[PDB]
Amino acid sequence: MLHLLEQIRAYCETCWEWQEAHEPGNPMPAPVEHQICPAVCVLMKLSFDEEHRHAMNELGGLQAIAELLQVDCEMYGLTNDHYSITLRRYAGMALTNLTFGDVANKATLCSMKGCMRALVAQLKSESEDLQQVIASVLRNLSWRADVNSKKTLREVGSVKALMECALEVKKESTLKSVLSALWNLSAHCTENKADICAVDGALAFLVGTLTYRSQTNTLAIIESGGGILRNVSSLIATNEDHRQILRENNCLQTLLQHLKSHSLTIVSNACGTLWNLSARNPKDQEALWDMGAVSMLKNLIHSKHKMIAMGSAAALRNLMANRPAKYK
Amino acid sequence: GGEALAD
Repeated sequence: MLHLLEQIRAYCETCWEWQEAHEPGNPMPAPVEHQICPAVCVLMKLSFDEEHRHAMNELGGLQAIAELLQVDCEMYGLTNDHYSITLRRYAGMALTNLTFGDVANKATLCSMKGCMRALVAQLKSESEDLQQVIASVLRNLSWRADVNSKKTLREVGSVKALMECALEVKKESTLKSVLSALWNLSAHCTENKADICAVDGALAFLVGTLTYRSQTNTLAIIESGGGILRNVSSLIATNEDHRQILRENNCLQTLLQHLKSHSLTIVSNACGTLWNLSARNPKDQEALWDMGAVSMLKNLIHSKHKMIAMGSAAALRNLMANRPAKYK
Repeated sequence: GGEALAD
């Protein structure tokens, strides 16, 4: 047992004293001089083992690491410093592991409102490795979040920041984390869904994910990207402007193409998106009639999968209930 | 999206 918590708690005190003296209105503490980055590197690597996590949680090691991340971001901001990014990366990684599978640690971290503002701020960072880790923290916090957690996650503007961040991400590891969090947050409330669509170029990007050539022979990004689209497609149905963006990016053809997929989540997201999209719009209804959607949906009603069986039948319901004039 | 430990 090494109490690097005490070192970090002591380091944060020095930074807080400095912040009190140097308010919004001389020499600043540097974490290289106290060996903070090697100290947090250890605490990051200890958080993988759940026995050490049990020790960390009683002592208050989540707080201390969240205090460190926060104060460093507050002081130095969006820097490209080797030491300052790595410090935050490991801090976030330890926070990813402390938040994992832990109802209490999710609730506390979210209630630490200053740290959450710092977290969201770091998505505009030029380091995509940090973006990936910050997304990973936000992903876990958005997973099975209590009322207060969900409220604060919205409060801080984490959806808009994640979606904006997602548009400029160039790595697939990063984009996987970013979309996972957005998938979670999309299921929280209707205002989150509204915010995802409110961002410019956002819906267009999400149609792109459906036909995304992955490297590394994996489907996770198409699963999560379409999974987001499915959640928000509820509010897309009542909005004509957004439907037009799906039309012009060949969304519906791809959705019907995804019904023939070997992945089971892809097919599920497709059926749920078509469920929402097949209601209330004559032209998209007629479009799907024309594309052979009715014969495609009839295959999938006898599947041993609650949400493929429901999704296909609920969508097929809407199509048959609003049959076009041509088909008579 | 689910959840996970750090990579």
